[PDB]
Amino acid sequence: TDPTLEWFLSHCHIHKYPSKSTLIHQGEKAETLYYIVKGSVAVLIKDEEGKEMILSYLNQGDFIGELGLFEEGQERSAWVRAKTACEVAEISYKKFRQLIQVNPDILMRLSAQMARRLQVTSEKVGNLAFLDVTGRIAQTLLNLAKQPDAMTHPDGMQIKITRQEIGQIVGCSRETVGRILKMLEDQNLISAHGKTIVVYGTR
Amino acid sequence: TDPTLEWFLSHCHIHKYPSKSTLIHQGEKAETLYYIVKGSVAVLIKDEEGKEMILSYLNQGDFIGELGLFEEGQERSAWVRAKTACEVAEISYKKFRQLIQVNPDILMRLSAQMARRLQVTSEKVGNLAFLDVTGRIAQTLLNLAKQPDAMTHPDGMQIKITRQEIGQIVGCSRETVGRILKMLEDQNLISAHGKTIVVYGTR
Amino acid sequence: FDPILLRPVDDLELTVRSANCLKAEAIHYIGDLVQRTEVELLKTPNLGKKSLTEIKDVLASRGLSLGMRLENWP
Amino acid sequence: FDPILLRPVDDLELTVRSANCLKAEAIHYIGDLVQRTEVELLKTPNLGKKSLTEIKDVLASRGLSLGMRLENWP
Amino acid sequence: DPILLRPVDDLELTVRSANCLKAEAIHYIGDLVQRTEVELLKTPNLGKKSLTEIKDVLASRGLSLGMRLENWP
Amino acid sequence: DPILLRPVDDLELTVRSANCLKAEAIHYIGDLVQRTEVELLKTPNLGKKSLTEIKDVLASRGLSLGMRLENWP
DNA sequence: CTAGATCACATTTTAGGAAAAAAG
DNA sequence: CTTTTTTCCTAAAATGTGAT
DNA sequence: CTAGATCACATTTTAGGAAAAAAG
DNA sequence: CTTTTTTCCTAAAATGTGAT
Ligand SMILES: Nc1ncnc2c1ncn2[C@@H]1O[C@@H]2COP(=O)(O)O[C@H]2[C@H]1O
Ligand SMILES: Nc1ncnc2c1ncn2[C@@H]1O[C@@H]2COP(=O)(O)O[C@H]2[C@H]1O
Repeated sequence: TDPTLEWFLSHCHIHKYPSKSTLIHQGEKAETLYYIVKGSVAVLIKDEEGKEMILSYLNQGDFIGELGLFEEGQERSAWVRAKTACEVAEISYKKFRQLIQVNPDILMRLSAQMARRLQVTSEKVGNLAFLDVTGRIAQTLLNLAKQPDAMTHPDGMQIKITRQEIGQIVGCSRETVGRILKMLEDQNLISAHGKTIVVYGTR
Repeated sequence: TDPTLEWFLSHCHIHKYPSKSTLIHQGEKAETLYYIVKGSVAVLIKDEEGKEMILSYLNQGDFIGELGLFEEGQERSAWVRAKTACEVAEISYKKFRQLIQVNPDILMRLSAQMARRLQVTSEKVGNLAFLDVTGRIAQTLLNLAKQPDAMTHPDGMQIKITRQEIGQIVGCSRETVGRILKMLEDQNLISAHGKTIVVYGTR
Repeated sequence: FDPILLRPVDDLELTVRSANCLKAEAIHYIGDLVQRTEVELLKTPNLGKKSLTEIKDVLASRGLSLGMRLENWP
Repeated sequence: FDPILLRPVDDLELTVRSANCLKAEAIHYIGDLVQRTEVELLKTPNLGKKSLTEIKDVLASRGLSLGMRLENWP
Repeated sequence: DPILLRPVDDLELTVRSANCLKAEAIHYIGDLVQRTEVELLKTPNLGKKSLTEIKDVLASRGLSLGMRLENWP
Repeated sequence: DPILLRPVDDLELTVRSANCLKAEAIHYIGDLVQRTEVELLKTPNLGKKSLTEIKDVLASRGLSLGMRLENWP
């Protein structure tokens, strides 16, 4: 049982987003705060040419679109797209601020999540500056075995992801992610057959 | 006049840090929150070999070491080093939390700054994934002309920085930053003589 | 060690479908279960997404999960 | 436009040192000042770090700053 | 080999798998190990999970599919 | 040229710069424009800011340093 | 295919503080 | 007189070099 | 020097939903 | 009977290829 979250939700509008739909468009005005009741989303950004880059996955429990809530007239900083199908609690910034002034605990929980994201994103920066592609991919396979939807498997953690996607995570071409997944297999570090990958030695 | 910040400071221990000294060591326990009353610091991270990478500059007004404040027994996520000489307000997490429960406004101000940093750092990720070195450097010269200590100059904004440092910002070698600063000069985009660089067309 | 990991699987109050699969796979004690991996269980006959999900959900409500790593067993 | 940018530089109450530099550089109105750039001012004789800093600080306390970009001047 | 002459039932398969073999005329374990994997998948009512159960019950008993035998029967 | 024969004072320099020239025997603007930049910096009591003031007051009047003249005086 | 990293060391450029000159 | 500017100095840090 | 990107298209692999088989 | 598992299907998405 969780008193604060239950109270928070009771002041939200719940809305279902179909798989692959866009919850947030970069550039749009920011006036609403979201909270993922069920599902998982992908936070992504794009270059001028249109190339994609996955900033982060968020899951049940995570807030979304919180960044526009502190300064007036800010714009959504990234696309947010439903990975699976999502059920999302919604509340206007204006009305959320009113909750805060009733019980600052909810703001604590939001800031907790922000702090985490900053640590995680900062690390992503280090990864890009310091590691070659093999290093970033290896790192990402370990981070993907951490996610909720990862399945336990005898040899280590089993995950479902495409080579193309991994490419959009570590910032490189899909052809390259393919070559490297094939090398990490000779080195008996992982087992790759289809979208199915067993990351040896987790769990 | 600012009532909240004044009240906050009156519950802090003020401490002077000499230029080039370390305020925060990555890995250390996190139990204290800092606030820069005067000066400027550099937030940096390192790879195993010891190579440096400047995550961000923080200035007067900015909080530091806030990330350990939401979960218990967390570790400093990065080195923080005094760029100039700094005067820093200090308060234990424990005692800061007590302030929050007296006036949540201070927590708002802290979260505001977090949100900003997340947006800024996320962008740094995009820069690394999308731009070549010339693009990242050009971008960084524009962002450095935004800083407080940048001097106004007739042709555009004037800044003081070394090639080595720029390298640690955009994540590349110093030799390379030198070559590119020399190209951006033929293209009449900037004027570079010594640590002194005039970024044409700002202001 | 732990006290709950030695109780029979029945103390979980599963469905007839799930109960019959475990007992034909030789899983008698909750301790045997938590050690089994998710991918491993899905292969067991008559156990599909809904049963697998019921099991992961009844364990979660009781602190536990699958693929747990135990020592001194039995 | 703005009302304060047309008052003489004296309404800023500067030090004798700063006042004498502006008046020998032909800066009579606050509007002339805010247009001047920081690097440009530092070259002016008898004006060093402390005076330059006093000026940037007296303008800041009054909303303004240096290197401001104005239209229709005078 | 001695085990290759026992009926398929000695493998203790599921009802689903058992019914497919008996409608494909596979009575003895020796007939099975000779059948190829691609060949079996075409047999009606036999899908990934049953095919996998069979390859797994044979593996636990030394054997596998697509084995090449002499003097049969 | 007509301007190169006027005294250095017609440039309206600072007291600091004026005193350095008059102790280096530079009376006429013509003597100045002939002097080289590296040469001037060595002269006592003349540093970056004065050297810069001089190069800037000459530039606003067409001239510069290290100019090469004939028939002098 | 190309963008960048790489190597050691002679040379250039900076920080910043005492002390002198000039202004207040 | 005092205070601010400006000179003037060197250890140490920063830099370019250019073929692979 | 090397790590990666690059190109188009024949081939492989997946998602997910109707429908059949089997268990409850 | 009802519910869950498992088969079985194809448009569409994902993939490898390898010299420069
Ligand atoms: N680096 C990041 N990590 C996790 N989530 C992010 C990151 N950047 C942006 N987001 C989320 O994406 C959202 C886009 O809209 P907002 O700016 O309102 O709020 C943003 C965050 O909720
Ligand atoms: N990406 C970032 N941008 C700005 N500041 C940061 C970033 N990452 C870490 N920091 C600061 O560096 C601090 C290191 O200690 P903390 O983890 O306590 O808190 C951290 C932040 O205050």
